Amino acid sequence: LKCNKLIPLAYKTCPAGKNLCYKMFMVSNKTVPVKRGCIDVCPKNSLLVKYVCCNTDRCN
Repeated sequence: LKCNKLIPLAYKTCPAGKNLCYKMFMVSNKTVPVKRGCIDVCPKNSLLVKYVCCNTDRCN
């Protein structure tokens, strides 16, 4: 699993145990992401913070 970082020009290879790419958004997914990386489990959507996860190289 390669995941895109904040500028998706760049990517990192996920460490063992983390098989999701995520995008993190403030308030809305209709905005612009504020963080991009690897995670093990998509976090639940909070009232100010939102995530969309996928499981494919650079899908994020």
